[PDB]
Amino acid sequence: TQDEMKKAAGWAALKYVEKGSIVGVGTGSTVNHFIDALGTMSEEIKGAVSSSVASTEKLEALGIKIFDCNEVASLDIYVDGADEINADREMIKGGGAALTREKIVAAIADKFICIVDGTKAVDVLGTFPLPVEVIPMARSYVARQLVKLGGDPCYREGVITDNGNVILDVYGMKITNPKQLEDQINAIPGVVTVGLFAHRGADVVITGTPEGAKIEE
Amino acid sequence: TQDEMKKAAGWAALKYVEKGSIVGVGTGSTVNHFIDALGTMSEEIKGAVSSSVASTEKLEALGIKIFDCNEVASLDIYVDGADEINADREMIKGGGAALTREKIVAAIADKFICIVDGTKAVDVLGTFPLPVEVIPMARSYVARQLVKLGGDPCYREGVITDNGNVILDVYGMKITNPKQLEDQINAIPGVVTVGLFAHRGADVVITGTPEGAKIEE
Ligand SMILES: O=P(O)(O)OCC1OC(O)C(O)C1O
Ligand SMILES: O=P(O)(O)OCC1OC(O)C(O)C1O
Repeated sequence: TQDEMKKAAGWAALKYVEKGSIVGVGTGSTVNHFIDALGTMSEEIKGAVSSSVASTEKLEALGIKIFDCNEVASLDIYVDGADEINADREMIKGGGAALTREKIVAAIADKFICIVDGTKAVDVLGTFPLPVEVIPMARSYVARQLVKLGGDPCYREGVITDNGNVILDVYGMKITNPKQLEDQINAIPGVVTVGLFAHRGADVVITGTPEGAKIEE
Repeated sequence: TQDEMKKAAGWAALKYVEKGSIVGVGTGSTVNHFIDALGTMSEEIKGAVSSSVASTEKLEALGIKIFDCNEVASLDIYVDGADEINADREMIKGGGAALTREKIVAAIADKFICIVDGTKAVDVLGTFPLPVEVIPMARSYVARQLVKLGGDPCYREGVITDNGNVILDVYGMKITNPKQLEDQINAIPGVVTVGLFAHRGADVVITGTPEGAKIEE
């Protein structure tokens, strides 16, 4: 879409931010606009936890104390974009970010504010490929089992996660039953994390549309 | 129960391997003895996959070609033991060995052959601690989720797996639906693997008795 639309929705996520708390912050262009909002709130919060390398650096551009996940028993909210989001507020995430890091911070937070532009909502999940983080020794075997589920897994060659794991991006599933899909893949030895955000979806969906932020809750 | 029982047991699995093929090898007192068996008919064996450093190196000094999981579609068999195994042939594995490679080598293998001493048959799994491998940034999270499930998880402090993750050994559990708890465990974000082989269990169960080994095909 446009960055003026990303902007709005990012700015709208600041409403949900409780005076004097540690804030869960994801990564990305829409997310960076939210961070600007928070910079207007550096003194009236405790800190911030981040699932992003770049996000951590910007939070430390406004003087916000970072915590790591092992330091808090909970977050109030975690604000992040998505790659694809359905009417059921289940997401495909982690296509261009730290999948594992994002799912952990997300499961630990109380509310999950999804801030998006016009182009993230889909009818059915799956055209945007599903990222699957895997133990390298299990890649082939996990690839076979995904072909078994109706996908076309593609080895994201050239890279590894910080964990030192590989990524299979799975093209060409029509993901009608996302809670059940995440069980199946979750069920596969070798599999570290699947980017299906279906069991813990968005609690609020804050979209940015040619006429402002529109919030769903 | 005894180191001769182990040895009668790991030798008795020897009858399960064939010519020109590739063997799955675990680790443990009792597989050693099977590794001790495997050498004698090394010439007819294409070579081996294993899930353990010690076995690998012992098979190597034997002139047994090692393969990796990325080279194969399948393995006729996996010989390994267990920490616990129930009447339903479900096992607690990886208190003692490399949880992730075992669960992975077992998944590529058609037939799992559990070689065991008097100490391994339980009726209800859970006395021997249940290993769960966990991305470190998630350790307390996954641990709060483990409590909910009637669990007392205990960080195995001072060590990590080859990839940099921690271990949580869960005590106090009465595990009567294993496939369920595995389901549930594979399902916390930050979990990497769980020491429940419940979906995929022991096909053959090889114990140690006083004279020969009881076997159960
Ligand atoms: O050339 P590209 O793919 O548009 O790269 C720039 C951007 O990368 C992103 O994740 C963006 O949201 C974005 O605008
Ligand atoms: O009695 P524990 O504490 O389970 O440890 C002994 C052993 O457990 C195993 O799986 C073995 O192969 C083995 O020798």
